[PDB]
Amino acid sequence: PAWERHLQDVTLKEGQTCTMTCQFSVPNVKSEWFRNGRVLKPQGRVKTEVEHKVHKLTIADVRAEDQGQYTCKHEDLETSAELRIEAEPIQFTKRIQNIVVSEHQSATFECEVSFDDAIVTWYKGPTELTESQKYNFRNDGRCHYMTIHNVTPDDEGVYSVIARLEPRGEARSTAELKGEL
Repeated sequence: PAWERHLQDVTLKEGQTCTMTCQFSVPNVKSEWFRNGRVLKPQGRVKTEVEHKVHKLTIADVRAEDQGQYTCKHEDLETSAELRIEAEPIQFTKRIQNIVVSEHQSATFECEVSFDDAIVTWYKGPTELTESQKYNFRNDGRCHYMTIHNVTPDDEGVYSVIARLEPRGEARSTAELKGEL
């Protein structure tokens, strides 16, 4: 009975899944996991696992709120390390892109972001777009949408999107619309 590999230190940032690991001298024997000295209960955002000799914790999409000491135990024998994670700028994993659409039709702007509890807001030049029989919005968790109904000569111009949460580098991207003849 001994840890053959201690818990490893992990540097990351918000908006990423984190797995943290160690290894015991005995196959599949379950460990007691802890964080900030508290019992690390597997509950949706937090998970823990055991293998044929390794032991695991996974935080599905880390928050800066999840940083600190993590610990893994087996009766008398324990190991511990730190998770270090900054507030990154909330940014796009796909980014919005330019569109060419014929005037009778619709134009579907689309993007996707780093982190699961994100909010989105849509724009044309300085003006924010409200849902007004012309600009239609949807979310699919990490993914965001703006459908524009009709693409007139006036509907051309710079559009933008804002990805936003708490005040962590609120990222912004643009895309120009074009009318097809």
